[PDB]
Amino acid sequence: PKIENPLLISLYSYYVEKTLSETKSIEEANQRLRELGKEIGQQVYLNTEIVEKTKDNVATREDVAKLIEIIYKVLFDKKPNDIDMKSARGSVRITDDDCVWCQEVNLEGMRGFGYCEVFSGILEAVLEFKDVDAKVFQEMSKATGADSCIWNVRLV
Amino acid sequence: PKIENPLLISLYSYYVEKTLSETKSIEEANQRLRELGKEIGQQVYLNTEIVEKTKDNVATREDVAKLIEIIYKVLFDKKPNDIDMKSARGSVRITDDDCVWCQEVNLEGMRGFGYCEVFSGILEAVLEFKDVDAKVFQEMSKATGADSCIWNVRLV
Ligand SMILES: [Zn+2]
Ligand SMILES: [Zn+2]
Repeated sequence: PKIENPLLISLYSYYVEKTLSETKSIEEANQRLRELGKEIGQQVYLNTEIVEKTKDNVATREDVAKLIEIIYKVLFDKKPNDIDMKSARGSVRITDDDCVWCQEVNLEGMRGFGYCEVFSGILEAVLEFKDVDAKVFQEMSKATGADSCIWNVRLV
Repeated sequence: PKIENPLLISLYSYYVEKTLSETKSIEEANQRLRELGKEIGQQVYLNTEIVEKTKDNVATREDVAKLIEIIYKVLFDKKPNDIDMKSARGSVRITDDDCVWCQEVNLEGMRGFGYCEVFSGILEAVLEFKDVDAKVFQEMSKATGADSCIWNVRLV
């Protein structure tokens, strides 16, 4: 049962349980984890190579895709398993088969809960630095029984 | 200024700032960080090699020192810069010149605040799993301008 980055996932699991206990609904929990991601995305953008490797003018869905690839290589030393520009019209969908956030997590009866919504917030924060108004949510999470984690980035 | 594990560092930084805003004294903030550490410590003991690589019967000061070395190897893939059972008789002092928690943090003021007290709690929790009663506190932190981070493990 090998775990990568045990400190990070233990701290995140703590935040997830705290969030679930301090909110009234699954949707409120999703939004609170997104807010957490937006708050830590500020430091993650400025304190890492992301602010140096990304360009100032992010205009198109293809530019957003490139920006996502830069985030992934800087934070996780890999590419996303898929970036899908066509299935959700007006969106960019990102797939990760080995998400760091939910390793070995198994929640039942919580299919509406985006366990890894912190990453939705981190992407919204980075796009906001580029003055790209975006809405990001998690479509699927291995934590709730899916085969991969998938986030949906809508430029809106 | 390159940072190791930027997601962990930023998430922890969020926790510290929220803790400082919610507590009524620096020592209360210190205690909240140690309590977070104890919770993290439970997860890192159950979900890493620490439990499989450490002795079951920890009886001497020398045994506690070797346990600390194993924690450091598993969590950080390094040894502490110093483990001191000399300067503080009855306690064990751990020195880390490149602490993960406070990379690039430079607080102003905050005398008495241990930015990295989360690791005091992790240590206290692991020792507790080994039936070793300890109180752990941070002597100094690079976040408040020291050149090193030092934690003091007091036995009994
Ligand atoms: Zn995930
Ligand atoms: Zn430190």
